[PDB]
Amino acid sequence: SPFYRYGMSRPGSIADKRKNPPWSRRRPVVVEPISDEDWHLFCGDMVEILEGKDAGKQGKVVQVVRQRNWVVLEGLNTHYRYIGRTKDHRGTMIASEAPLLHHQVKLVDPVDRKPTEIQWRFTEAGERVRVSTRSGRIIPKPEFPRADGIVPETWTDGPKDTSVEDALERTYVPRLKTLEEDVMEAMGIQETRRFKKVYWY
Amino acid sequence: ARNVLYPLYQLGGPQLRVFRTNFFIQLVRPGTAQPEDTVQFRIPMEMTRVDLRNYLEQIYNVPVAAVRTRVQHGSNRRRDHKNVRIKKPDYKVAYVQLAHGQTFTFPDLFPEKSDLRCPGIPSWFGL
Amino acid sequence: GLEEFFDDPKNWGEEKVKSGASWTCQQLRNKSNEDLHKLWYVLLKERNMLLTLEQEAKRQRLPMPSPERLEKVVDSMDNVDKVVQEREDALRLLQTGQEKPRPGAWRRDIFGRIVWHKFKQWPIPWYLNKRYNRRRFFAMPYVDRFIRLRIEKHARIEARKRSLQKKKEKILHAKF
Amino acid sequence: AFVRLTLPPPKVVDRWNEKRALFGVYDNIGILGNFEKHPKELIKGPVWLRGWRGNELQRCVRKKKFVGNRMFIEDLHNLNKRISYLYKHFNRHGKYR
Amino acid sequence: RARGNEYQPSNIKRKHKHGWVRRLSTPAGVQVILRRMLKGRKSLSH
Amino acid sequence: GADRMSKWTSKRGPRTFTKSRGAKKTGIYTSDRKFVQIKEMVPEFVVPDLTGFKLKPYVNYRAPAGIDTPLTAKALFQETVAPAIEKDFKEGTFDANNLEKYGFEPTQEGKLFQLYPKNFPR
RNA sequence: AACUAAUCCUAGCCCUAGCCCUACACAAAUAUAAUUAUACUAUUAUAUAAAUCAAAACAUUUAUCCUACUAAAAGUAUUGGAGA
RNA sequence: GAGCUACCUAAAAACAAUUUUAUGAAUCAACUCGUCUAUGUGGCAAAAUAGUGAGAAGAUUUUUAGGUAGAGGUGAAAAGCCU
RNA sequence: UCUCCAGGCAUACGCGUAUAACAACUCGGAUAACCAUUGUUAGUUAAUCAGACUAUAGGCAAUAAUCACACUAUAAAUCACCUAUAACUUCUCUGUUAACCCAACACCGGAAUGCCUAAAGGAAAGAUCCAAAAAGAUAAAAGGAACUCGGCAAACAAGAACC
Ligand SMILES: [Mg+2]
Ligand SMILES: [Mg+2]
Ligand SMILES: [Mg+2]
Ligand SMILES: [Mg+2]
Ligand SMILES: [Mg+2]
Ligand SMILES: [Mg+2]
Ligand SMILES: [Mg+2]
Ligand SMILES: [Mg+2]
Ligand SMILES: [Mg+2]
Ligand SMILES: [Mg+2]
Ligand SMILES: [Mg+2]
Ligand SMILES: [Mg+2]
Ligand SMILES: [Mg+2]
Ligand SMILES: [Mg+2]
Ligand SMILES: [Mg+2]
Ligand SMILES: [Mg+2]
Ligand SMILES: [Mg+2]
Ligand SMILES: [Mg+2]
Ligand SMILES: [Mg+2]
Ligand SMILES: [Mg+2]
Ligand SMILES: [Mg+2]
Ligand SMILES: [Mg+2]
Ligand SMILES: [Mg+2]
Ligand SMILES: [Mg+2]
Ligand SMILES: [Mg+2]
Ligand SMILES: [Mg+2]
Ligand SMILES: [Mg+2]
Ligand SMILES: [Mg+2]
Repeated sequence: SPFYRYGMSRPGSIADKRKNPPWSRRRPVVVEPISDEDWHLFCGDMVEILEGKDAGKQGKVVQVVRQRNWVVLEGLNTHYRYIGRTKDHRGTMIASEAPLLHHQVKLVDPVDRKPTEIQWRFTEAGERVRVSTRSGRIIPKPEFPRADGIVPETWTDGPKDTSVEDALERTYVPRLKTLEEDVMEAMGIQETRRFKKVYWY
Repeated sequence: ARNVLYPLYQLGGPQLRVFRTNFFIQLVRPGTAQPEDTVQFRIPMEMTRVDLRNYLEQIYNVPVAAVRTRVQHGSNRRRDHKNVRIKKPDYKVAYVQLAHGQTFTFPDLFPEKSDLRCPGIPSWFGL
Repeated sequence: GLEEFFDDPKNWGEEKVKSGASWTCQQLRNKSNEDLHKLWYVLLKERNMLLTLEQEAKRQRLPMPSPERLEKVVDSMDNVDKVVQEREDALRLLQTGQEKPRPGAWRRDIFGRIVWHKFKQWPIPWYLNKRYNRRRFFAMPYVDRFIRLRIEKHARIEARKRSLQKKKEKILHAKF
Repeated sequence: AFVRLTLPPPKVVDRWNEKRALFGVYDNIGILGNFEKHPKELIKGPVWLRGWRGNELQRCVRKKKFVGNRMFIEDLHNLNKRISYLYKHFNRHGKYR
Repeated sequence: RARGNEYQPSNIKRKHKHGWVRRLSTPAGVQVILRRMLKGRKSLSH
Repeated sequence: GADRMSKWTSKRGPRTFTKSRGAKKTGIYTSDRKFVQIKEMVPEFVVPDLTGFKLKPYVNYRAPAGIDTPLTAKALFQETVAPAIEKDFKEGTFDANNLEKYGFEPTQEGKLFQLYPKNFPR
């Protein structure tokens, strides 16, 4: 829908259903377009806050909402709200982050922490690598835990999960036969009757 | 199989065989009270009672004695915020009676298993 | 037996059930036709059990445990279907060169539009079939006016769309 | 009557943008250019009213002559109906005879 | 007598008088369908 | 006062109006008003034996997925037919007339499973 | 000392310029009481547009409607109950 | 646009009891119609209700499907009827 | 449990979830209770009841119905059986709920057929008071059309004659 507004809460969640009802017709939010190639901030990076209440500090990127050009920093751009409030109990005060726009932060050079601008470039294999304009160096892609919470290395197969070796076994022998033809041959079914002529039109 | 063409049959033709099946069914708890042998199913609208017999006997190795079916009309009375009717889909219900005196009953899924005297003044103060 | 329509009795009542990843297309391609034929039914029985549990949860008004399991199975079955289709598609091209399994043609209907017509199977040739002959694949001259009106109506919609895009760019450039 | 309860956002106008700075240039193309081009040829607009002016009835008839054969059915039906209405007003009605 | 009840419903009559096959039977009826398609009607016929 | 927008089904109308819900026919009606089922018209499920099968619905998260390469007519031809022709051509025992030797089929008539027009379902 | 109310800016739209088009949208279903997997029973626009209206009525007649390059020759030659 | 109404075509249906006879006869229900009076008048109802009245084996009444269309159709002629 | 009222049950046509349980108490019922309202879950099972249901070519018909006998009458009146050809064992599909339809409405209206007439189905009064005027019913001394345009209406009458 044209009137959908992207927000902090995940799309499809209970809160998102409440904020975006089918009958909501609020004004659009104007967003500068950034090409998929040009985007250079990814979760797990370290950035520097150029301006704001928390200007000068550095933090880790924990979320990125591409639609709004948003980047969320852990423990920064913070306000206070009670969580778990009920009819009787107050709740427990916590610190809540607020999103920052992409132009409000800069990437930090890993070797010596300092703001640096970067340019995309191709390596020998051609795979794109971020390169710092000043003191040219490659900023490696950070590693981030999976959203679903699965850890592949620690994962242990259950009763209904195929083993890795079994999954990669190759049994296909290319041949000019349909799946139907092969199954009948293997299973031993024998049929000799043939369809009469049919007119297609 | 559904949403597919069947070869036209004429005198002396082969047997019709479907190697991969497109029909998916679900077992439901009876709303009313039914005999011990009977079981209920929800099946696609294109399935026949003959198909259900072969489906259970061959895929699931279950002996079947009889089958009956009905079509249930889905409601078209509720309206959306623009006052347009919402349609609940029509579906098909099947009743299957087991053979050889066998009995079945639906399993039990989801088995489970401040100080009144000083009012309004924060206790934090030690003075 | 009927016990296969339900999960392992131990799991009943549990809040979560661990599951792996769904089959990707590339992994399936390595497997043979006979293996895929068997793999279909293994997935099928898992699908029926998951559909059964989903309906029962609604009846009891409780959340379905680990609902993401259903989506994985449905994705896996779709990938199996296309992989088999890819093999058939290539084989048909080599032996016949046709790009579609079902015969058809391009024809004009009585309203003046051009539509693809899919053929049906018949026991007799077309010129002897009186029910088929009543169907008309031509347009008479009173339809020409409506053909022009459709073309012009489509032209208005396109002009408004391009005009709107240009105006939106003006706002963006001003803002940034 | 009801009035705004707040001031509208300010309007800022740049008086030295390219369009404003160079307005009028080449309006003397003929007299200073040996009369190879007439200033009317510098005008941009609809094909049927470049370097020409008329009343509404004249404008309607002139539009039909230039692009009448390239028009949509419904637009042409409305143009023809406007002409006949204007014809009867300008030739049969009014204070002065 | 009291008026206001002239509609005595009958499905066989309704489909024969205003139905799809009836509209296509004559060129005038075919043009009825074309007008409703150009307007964009969701219901072309009974 | 009739509803023009809802679907026309057999639950509606008088007794004499009936139509199907999309199930395929399995037999024929004769005169004398008797239904006669045909056995070959009833679909038969071909179910394989699943004893000793190693594959299961789900896969491990540690299994590497592969780069996607959809199969094409060129790829199938090279893997299956190209090697045999190459060897025969070197020996010189190749001619256009005997392409059937390598698996070519001139026409689909006579085959139980015809590739065009398709005469079998999924 | 406030209820009922009121304040708002962008969703889109309008007129031109430019340009022919090649958009003809998974599976399945539909001309049968459309959207019902197979035989019954054949299938096919239109002879000249009229009237309102102007002529202060009305009867011959009445620009556009009923399109063929702009500017001029020119509201000129011609036609008309020689009158609109 | 003939699902109301006017007339027609095809296939169907209903008519108790009593007296006469042997019937467009009689008394009077069902059913069809609508004489007279009061109430009602934004009414229960854009023509009704309460009583009282006419016919009731026939030119009777009723159901289902089909036909005739406005320069026209239909009419036991009221210039009636055709949503 | 008591007091009183007296068209009910099925089928056809039509309608299209109004059906049943739970939960809500906003909107709907012209008010409450309770739901006919809102949300969620459920439901109607057929080779016999009902619908649809494609072998071919020839040959041939004097004699109604009504208890059909008697009996007449007039309006003159519901495929079978034979001759040849061909086939040579079968059950799938669809309808099935309800306090319901046409009348702007939970409208004192209109609505076909079979069985039956209370064994089926129902409730005229929210509470109180006992004025005028208005509407409907019943009773009335003596007189009996003197009323009125007119015996209109009513009556313990419901009859006769003439133009
Ligand atoms: Mg109406
Ligand atoms: Mg005049
Ligand atoms: Mg009629
Ligand atoms: Mg009628
Ligand atoms: Mg009688
Ligand atoms: Mg009358
Ligand atoms: Mg009399
Ligand atoms: Mg009488
Ligand atoms: Mg009589
Ligand atoms: Mg007269
Ligand atoms: Mg008169
Ligand atoms: Mg009218
Ligand atoms: Mg209820
Ligand atoms: Mg309740
Ligand atoms: Mg309800
Ligand atoms: Mg049934
Ligand atoms: Mg039967
Ligand atoms: Mg037939
Ligand atoms: Mg019933
Ligand atoms: Mg009314
Ligand atoms: Mg009322
Ligand atoms: Mg009772
Ligand atoms: Mg009282
Ligand atoms: Mg009295
Ligand atoms: Mg007295
Ligand atoms: Mg007197
Ligand atoms: Mg007097
Ligand atoms: Mg009287």
